[PDB]
Amino acid sequence: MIREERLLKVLRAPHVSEKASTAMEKSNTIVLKVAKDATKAEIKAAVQKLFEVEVEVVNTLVVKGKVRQMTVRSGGRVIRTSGRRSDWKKAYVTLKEGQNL
Amino acid sequence: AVVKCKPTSPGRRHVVKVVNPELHKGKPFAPLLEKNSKSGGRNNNGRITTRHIGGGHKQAYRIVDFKRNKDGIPAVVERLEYDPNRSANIALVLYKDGERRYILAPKGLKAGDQIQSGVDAAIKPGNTLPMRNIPVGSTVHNVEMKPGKGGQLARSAGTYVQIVARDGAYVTLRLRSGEMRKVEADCRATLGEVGNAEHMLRVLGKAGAARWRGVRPTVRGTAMNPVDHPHGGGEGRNFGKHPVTPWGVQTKGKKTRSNKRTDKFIVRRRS
Amino acid sequence: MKRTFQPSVLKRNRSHGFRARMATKNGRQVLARRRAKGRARLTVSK
RNA sequence: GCUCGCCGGAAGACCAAGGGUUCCUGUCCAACGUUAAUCGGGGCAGGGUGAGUCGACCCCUAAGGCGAGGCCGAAAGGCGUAGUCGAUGGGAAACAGGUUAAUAUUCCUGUACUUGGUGUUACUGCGAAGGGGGGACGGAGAAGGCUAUGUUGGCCGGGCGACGGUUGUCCCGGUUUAAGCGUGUAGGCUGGUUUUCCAGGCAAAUCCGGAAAAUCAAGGCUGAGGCGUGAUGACGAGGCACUACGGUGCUGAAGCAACAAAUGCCCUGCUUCCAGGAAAAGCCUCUAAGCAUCAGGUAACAUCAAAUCGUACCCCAAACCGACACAGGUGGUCAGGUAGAGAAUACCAAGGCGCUUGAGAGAACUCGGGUGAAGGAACUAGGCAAAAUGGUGCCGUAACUUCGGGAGAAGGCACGCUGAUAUGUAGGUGAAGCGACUUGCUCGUGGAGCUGAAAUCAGUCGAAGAUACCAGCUGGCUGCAACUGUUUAUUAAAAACACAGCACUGUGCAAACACGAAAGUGGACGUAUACGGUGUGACGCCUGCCCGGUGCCGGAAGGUUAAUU
RNA sequence: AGGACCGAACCGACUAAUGUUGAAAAAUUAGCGGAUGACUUGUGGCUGGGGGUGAAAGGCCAAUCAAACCGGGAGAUAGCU
Repeated sequence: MIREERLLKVLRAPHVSEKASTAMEKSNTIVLKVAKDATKAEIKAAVQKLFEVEVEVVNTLVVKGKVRQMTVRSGGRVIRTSGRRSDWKKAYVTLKEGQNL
Repeated sequence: AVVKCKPTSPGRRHVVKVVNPELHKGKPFAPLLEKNSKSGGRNNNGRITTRHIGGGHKQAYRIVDFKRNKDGIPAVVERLEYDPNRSANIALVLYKDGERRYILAPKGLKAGDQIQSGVDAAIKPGNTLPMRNIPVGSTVHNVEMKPGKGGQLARSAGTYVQIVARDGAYVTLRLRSGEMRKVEADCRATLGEVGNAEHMLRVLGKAGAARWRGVRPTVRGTAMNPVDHPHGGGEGRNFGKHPVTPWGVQTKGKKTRSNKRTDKFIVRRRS
Repeated sequence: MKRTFQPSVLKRNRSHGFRARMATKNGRQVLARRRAKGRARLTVSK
């Protein structure tokens, strides 16, 4: 019994990335971005309830954000600024025999 | 006995070993061991307080019964064995209610001998009695200074004290240093002298033999610089001063005992 | 040859980290000085 | 792409630490790259890290840290008890194949395993911050049994030679297969089973310890490897549809034996020595308070859960530490062939590289090397440097000596290849056969097959047979220091320091002494055969005289003499 | 058996040459010493400046040592340049 709101917050976006398309069409696993604090049980329950599919297992990894740098014209001067992208969590969800999207 | 090593190499030329064939070769009795971690001469401030200490072979502490309070229970010596912590050998004994203990091994003790503690014990070596029950003139070891505290005098390899007189509630002992001490007669002592008397005869033979006993090298003060030690420098070998400690106190003769609390017990200072 | 900086994260944190600074009043004074200067990185705890 | 060269106990491969996207792909060449650059560890964009079993977290503890109360201390604070943290150590379980441009013990295929929760059934004494076992431990040495692994043969597939020959005892390649489950043998340790009793394990125990008696030693723990299964599976040289021929895709033979083997495993063993070789938990067991046809425990089955974080990449280096894409530094793991004692050395394999300025010329001079007539230390402060010696076996070897040494003293001789002894010997291994048995992971016998020195005789080639690489110069007389060792990181490695030994001296334990305004700690869980200080410095023969001076030790009659009154 | 012997890894640093605005703020090359021990090494820990540690050289204590480094007294003082 994970509450509804938790589930409605965990699933952020499907991750299209070639390795994801191949995974979908070969191993019947979808690949999707999840809240960085989501656990495997949360992702399982959320996918099952919100996509009405039956899932086998969830694998998760944490992607560390890259550094990109670019300029900002604040103050008239184009100052070169650098910063870190945000870390995110990637979930490999193995469906049993269904299909959603 | 003492055996001289054949000079097959320098460092073996001068080593004299003392080998005891009856020492138990095997693991010590586990329930009476505990770890005894080394200190390197450092105190809780982390400073060297005693110099020339460090390294050596790892050793475990054997809990030796220095009190001998099992009164009226005969015990049989199970076996003699080596103790890294002492110059003397220890004996594992079996009180026949089923309890094992470690005691210091007197001179003649061997496996199978019977020992006993108390006021009614017989006068034979290994037995512990209050000093008022022990005949005057007898040699004892492992002597208590305060009743019920445990033995503190004559615990080294071949030491003993002589009960030279009994004055009411006190006895007078000739300590091994030659000092006449007065100790109350209710303290306990074990008859006979301590066992491993051939201990002095060993010759270490080489520097490493001392290093693996836990002794670091001693630099002579006169080899130092004036900032390091009162025996300062001077090119060449120069001394020209009265020998002193590293901290300036004159050694080679100056007395250092200062204890008025206990000096009423010292009927004669050592020679 | 061998140089004086031989990095190790554990020793770095145990010697100069935030909690090591906060343990004693002298380290807390260091932290107060660094806050007063406006230092962006207060300790090595990055 | 074809040649050539270099590494190969590494300049190959996998990690820890550290770094932090450097990884892969597509683009760009300003700056960075010691040159050009289409290339890049550079810019820009996108992608990439998948775990019940690997690691962390976690349970447990070492040195040590912090430390309720506490004890100390002008204040700050110091120490420390209960405790709580702290790995570099101890506690639980996954293997082999396949796959991406980039991840794999993580994905997929096949086959497993561990712990915990909850149920059902069956049988039941359960229950600790307490007791006892166990965990649990050194150095060195020596086998023996094996395996990883290699070599050869057999088998299978292919081949018949750009130049004489090559249908053979010819050439090339392959002959791989795991965890788990079952069996329990080479070895190792230990007598077992009952009954009774009790001054021990703070209590109590049906456990441990101890004492008796009886009866069988014929039992039990441990344990590599082999064998079976896993596996009619996977992999497989190579062929063939397909095809951007990148490469995708489909088939797929043999898949055995002998011998030689580790520094790996049996082995935390065994033997031996002295310098006498962590802790706590997990685990097994015993009960106390407590519970009572409950709860709990054991077993089988079923079911569920095993979260979180790391996982890319470099890692002897161009990603780490040295300001550099720096001739430096950096812990662990792996350890193929031919010679060789070998992890040396030489040439190679797998694999990886040619070191991010090159092209000519062929002066002096400098650097690194090769060779030199005749001489041979005449050089020079000095044989500095170079040259030289260099292996194995045997013979032989002086003074001196502490009897061990000196000593590889010095100095000699024999070393290649071929054939016989012997179509391959001594030795090692050891099949089949036949026998036993307490009957297969059995014994005895047997010798097939395999491997295989060393020697001797005879012959033979060259100037030379330890042919390369590799690899002691030797002897004589002396100073110093006994010796091995240590030191001026970065001009001094010594005769200096240390040292075993010796002496003096202090110290009776709340020891002297040291660190601390203290508490306390070290000395030491030691106790005069001990500990501290000082000098000398193995060993041998010895260490003479002086106490006036200065110190130290002892004494106290007298002189002088502080606070105080 | 051995602070035994010869000799690689490993740990050193005796000689020479090169280098000396270096490949390098101490190295390279050829030799050299120890190599089962008073050995060597990884990860942690402890000792703090008149202090530590030191097989002792005034050695080492972050390329700094007859008294570290940072901040402060501080614009010390300078009959000298």
